[PDB]
Amino acid sequence: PNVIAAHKGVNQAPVPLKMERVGPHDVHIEMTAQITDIEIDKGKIYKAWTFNGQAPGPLVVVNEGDTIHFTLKNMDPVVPHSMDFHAVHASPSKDFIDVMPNKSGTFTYPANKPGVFMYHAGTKPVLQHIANGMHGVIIVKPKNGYPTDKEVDREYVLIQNEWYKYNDMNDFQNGVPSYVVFSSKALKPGDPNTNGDTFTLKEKPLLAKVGEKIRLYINNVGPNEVSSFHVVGTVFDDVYLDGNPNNHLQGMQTVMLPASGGAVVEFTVTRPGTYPIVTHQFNHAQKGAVAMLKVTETGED
Amino acid sequence: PNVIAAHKGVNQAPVPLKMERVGPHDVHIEMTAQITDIEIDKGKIYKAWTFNGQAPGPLVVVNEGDTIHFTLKNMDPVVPHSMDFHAVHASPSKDFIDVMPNKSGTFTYPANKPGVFMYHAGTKPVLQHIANGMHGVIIVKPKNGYPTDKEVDREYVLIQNEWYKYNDMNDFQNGVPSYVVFSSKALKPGDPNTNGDTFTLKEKPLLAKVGEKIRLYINNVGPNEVSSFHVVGTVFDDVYLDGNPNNHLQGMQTVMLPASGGAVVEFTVTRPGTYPIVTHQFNHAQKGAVAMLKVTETGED
Amino acid sequence: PNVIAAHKGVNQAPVPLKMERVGPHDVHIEMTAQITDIEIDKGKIYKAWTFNGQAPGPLVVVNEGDTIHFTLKNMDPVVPHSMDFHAVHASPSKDFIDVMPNKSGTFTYPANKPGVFMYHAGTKPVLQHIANGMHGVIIVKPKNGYPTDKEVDREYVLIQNEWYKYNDMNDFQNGVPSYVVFSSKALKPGDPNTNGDTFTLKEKPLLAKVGEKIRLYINNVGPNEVSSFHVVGTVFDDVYLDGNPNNHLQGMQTVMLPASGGAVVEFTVTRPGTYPIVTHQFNHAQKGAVAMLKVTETGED
Ligand SMILES: [Cu+2]
Ligand SMILES: [Cu+2]
Ligand SMILES: [Cu+2]
Ligand SMILES: [Cu+2]
Ligand SMILES: [Cu+2]
Ligand SMILES: [Cu+2]
Ligand SMILES: [Cu+2]
Ligand SMILES: [Cu+2]
Ligand SMILES: [Cu+2]
Repeated sequence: PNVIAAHKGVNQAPVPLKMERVGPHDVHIEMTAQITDIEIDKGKIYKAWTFNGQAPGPLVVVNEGDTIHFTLKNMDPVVPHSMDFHAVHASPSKDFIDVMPNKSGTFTYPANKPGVFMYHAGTKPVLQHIANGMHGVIIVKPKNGYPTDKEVDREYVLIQNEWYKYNDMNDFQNGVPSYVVFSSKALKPGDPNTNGDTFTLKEKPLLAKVGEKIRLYINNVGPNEVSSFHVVGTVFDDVYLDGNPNNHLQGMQTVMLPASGGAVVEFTVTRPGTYPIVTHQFNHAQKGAVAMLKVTETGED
Repeated sequence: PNVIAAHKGVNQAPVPLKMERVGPHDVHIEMTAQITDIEIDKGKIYKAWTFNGQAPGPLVVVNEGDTIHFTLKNMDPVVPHSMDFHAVHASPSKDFIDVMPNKSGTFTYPANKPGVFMYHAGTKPVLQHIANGMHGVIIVKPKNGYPTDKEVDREYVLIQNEWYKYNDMNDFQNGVPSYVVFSSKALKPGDPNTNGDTFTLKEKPLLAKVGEKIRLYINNVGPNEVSSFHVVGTVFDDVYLDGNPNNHLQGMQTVMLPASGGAVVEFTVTRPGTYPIVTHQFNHAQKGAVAMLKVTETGED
Repeated sequence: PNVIAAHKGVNQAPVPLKMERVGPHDVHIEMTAQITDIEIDKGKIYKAWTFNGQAPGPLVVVNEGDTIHFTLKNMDPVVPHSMDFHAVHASPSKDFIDVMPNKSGTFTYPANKPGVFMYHAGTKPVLQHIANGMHGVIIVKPKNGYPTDKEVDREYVLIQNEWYKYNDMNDFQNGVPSYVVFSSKALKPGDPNTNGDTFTLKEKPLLAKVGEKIRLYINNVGPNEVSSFHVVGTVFDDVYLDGNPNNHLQGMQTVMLPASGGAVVEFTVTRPGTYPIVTHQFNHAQKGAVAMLKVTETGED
């Protein structure tokens, strides 16, 4: 359950995601694997294993049908890391392979399917890499959109994850989570971009305006728990399981998400006030998994 | 993990739900918050935090499009309580607010969406209020019914909940349930109306007649567990997730319910006998979550 | 948590499933209940309570609309056993009854609904019988097939189950699983047929050829956990919940399965390599629930 000697005193500053389109259906993405201290609860630092110094990692957004030319630069001084995108068709033993310390690797694979996909490290033991922070979301936008696109006023991305005792494989396998948390990742400049902690989305709530229809792209990265996702004070008008437009449910109070499962959910906020966003497995909500949406008459705070 | 000193010796007798329609699309509902001893297992009393002296609370049935004018009278001598209906569009910070001891509050909000919705207290810590008994179901009947209405012979309502060590926030967050239980709530005069205990629906089974198609309205209120709902000896002909007629599945053996999730399920019983109703997460079934349906040639016992 | 004295030194050799069609819509099936040592992890023997000396038990495949004439021969010297098929309409108290040691019983019931159904012992306490190994799958093939039948190149059956401390009712109710495992059952001669262990499907992977569309029939028998089923390196093109052709989802990364829940999932493998098959609840994957699919240019190893 200990800290790797070579990580003592290592705290690598966050590095921005690099992404550029190189053709109509081809995108370059470069990420790092790095060791970064994150305050997951007030007064509690976790020396996380991260992509780009965030946990969950940075949001990646591509279009349906894009081929991704992905480079991972491993800045960890001792532990290999790798990348597995749930969005892609790839050979795990050729394309999701380990990149050694202070090396890079480049892999190419297509994102054929629209949706809200988990990404994570694929290095054995996978549980250890996920639990220590190596998870995130890639959104693949559908070529023809969603049937409800014209009704949506505002969009945000939320992610649920757990935290355990530091680097403790016994706890990761057999224990209950110490914290369960939400984070938000920016779809556009100015949106909140946060890490998985117990407090930021309570103290700095997401904003909306009375009468708006909100869309959330959500994924429960786990590693271990399922999620019962609910927004207090509203009902989901439309739900698309895994973000695929064909998996269309209506009028849900709560959306069941497996570990790694995603959804697009849409709902209307009819009155001003503060709306909690929870997992309705309330032991997890009590351990941190409550975010806030503040709805005002103007949409500003 | 203790008993509040002011609740020592308090056992407030159940009070009937009060509901009256005041217009074609407007309904008044008055409930209490009260402290009531419930026998959750033989020889085991839980001094529950309840609505109206039942846990889960009384069934509320309204029509799609009704506006609810809801009054809560708090009879607890020391703890504030509140009401959150998953059925409604409301401002949580204005409409789901605490009512102080020996006060009342009135709130108004619409139920726009059909289905089988959880209700519960919204007072912090929400986990504590739910785990101590402040949960229940509100059914919103669809304006145009369900496509299978003409095939259904009999209807019942079941609810699943957990019980933990008394008022023990550590156990509520980190422990396994001590009991997991079903209760049934009356849709019409004469139907069974019970509390969440390990024994009543085994000793006094629900009744049906050979060849009938039964509909169950079900909700898993939690607080913490998901449910794998199954009726032994049959297969669900039709399932409507959250009770919304558009979320229509067929031929399911078992229905996955998130915490707070609901469904309408319909099935046929072809032969006389006793049919267990379970969560198929069998550790929970062993801890109380088995109800019985007795099917006879006449439908009487 | 002990071994029954009468099972000390008992290790009954596996007996083949007996099945013969006796009419266009009538099938005879004969199974045993027997006590058989299974190596569930390297160096760890579990003296399992089984059907036919396998755990999970043998695969049963029938056609939609078949009536099953089922015989159970109980070879256990002291414990009664029984059979509950989720596929059938039956009276649990008449048709799923106990067969005493060294007796047989015969029961008749129809399989009206297509899908991938759990079977298990129905003897009280059911949790004890399931946890000790008395579970399996019955597939009911749809009369008109699946809409995607013409696209499928290869089929396999996988089952997920847990193992606990030996015959320990406290652990079964309150503990975390010691192991979570996959097994594969043969649809046709030559397919792998294995027991639920931590290693066989890693050391002897399932085979496929580059470019194939694979169909898996899957069921999570539990007893206690839900499953977040995922194949690394691909996305499910089509999913049929519980194997019913009408419950059709597309483009899922991960399929949520309740305890006893099934699915038919189909996906394409585009590149050669080894593809892990997991539950994405990664504590369970770490405890054994990883199988391998080896994809080669020829489909041979
Ligand atoms: Cu390139
Ligand atoms: Cu890593
Ligand atoms: Cu994954
Ligand atoms: Cu009024
Ligand atoms: Cu309360
Ligand atoms: Cu709620
Ligand atoms: Cu016969
Ligand atoms: Cu048995
Ligand atoms: Cu069963």
